[PDB]
Amino acid sequence: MIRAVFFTSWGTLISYEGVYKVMFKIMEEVLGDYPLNAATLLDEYEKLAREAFDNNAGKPYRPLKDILERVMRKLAEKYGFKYPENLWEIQLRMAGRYGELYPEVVEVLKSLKGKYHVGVILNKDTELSTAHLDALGIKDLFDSITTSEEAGFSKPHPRIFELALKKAGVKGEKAVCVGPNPVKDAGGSKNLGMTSILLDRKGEKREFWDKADFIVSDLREVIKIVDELNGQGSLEHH
Ligand code: NA
Ligand code: NA
Ligand code: NA
Ligand code: NA
Ligand code: NA
Repeated sequence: MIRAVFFTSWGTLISYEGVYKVMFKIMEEVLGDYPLNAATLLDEYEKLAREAFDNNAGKPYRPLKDILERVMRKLAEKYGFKYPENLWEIQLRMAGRYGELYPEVVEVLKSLKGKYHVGVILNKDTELSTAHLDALGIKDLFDSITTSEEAGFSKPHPRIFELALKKAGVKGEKAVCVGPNPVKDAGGSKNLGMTSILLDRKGEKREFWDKADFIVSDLREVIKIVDELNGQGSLEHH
C-alpha cells in the first residue's frame, strides 16, 4: 500500500521559468546601474551555482549562504561590480516576490493530502527553500518538509530520504518519490526502497527512463499511478 507521496521542488512544484525569474531579479538588484546585462550575469551565476551543487552531491551538507556568497564574490571579481551587501536578504526578498507553480500543483497536492502523507524534499537548505514554498502559498499543504540541512547530507545520500520516511512513519516500500533528476531523485529514492517516479515534463529524458519505475509528464499522472498501485485486488481496478 502506498501511504506517502514525496515531491522535490524545482521542476516538480516550482517551474524552471519561475526559478529563472527569481534569479534574474536578484542579478538586476545586485547590478543596479552597472553596465552589465543581467541575463549574462545570470548565465554565469547559474553555471557556478550548478557546479557547486553538483560537487556537493551526496556529501555532508554545506551551508547554502556560503555557497552563494562564494559564487557572487567570483562574479564581482570577474565583471568588476562591487560585491553586494546583504546578499542573503536580496535572495529572501526576491523569493518572496517572484516565481510560479506548475498549473496542476495546487489541485494535485490538495487531492492527495486527504488520503496520503504528502511530503516535500528540499536539497538546497531549510530557510530559503522553505521561504520560497511559503511565498508561493503551498508550505502548509505539506504534511512534512525535509531538507538536506536537517538530514546533514544532500541528495542522493540516503539520509535525506531516510529522514523523510521517518517523518511519514513508513518504510520506503510504502512511498513514492517524484522528481526530475534520474540520479538524485529516482536513484536516490529507490536506494531506500521507494517507488521512483521520474518527471519528464517535455518528454526530453527518454535515455534516463530506465532509472525510474514510472515516468510522468505532469503531476496529475501521479494520482493515477498511486491509485493504480493501491487499487490492486478490488472489483473496480479489475
Ligand atoms: Na495527508
Ligand atoms: Na492526514
Ligand atoms: Na537553512
Ligand atoms: Na540557509
Ligand atoms: Na539514497
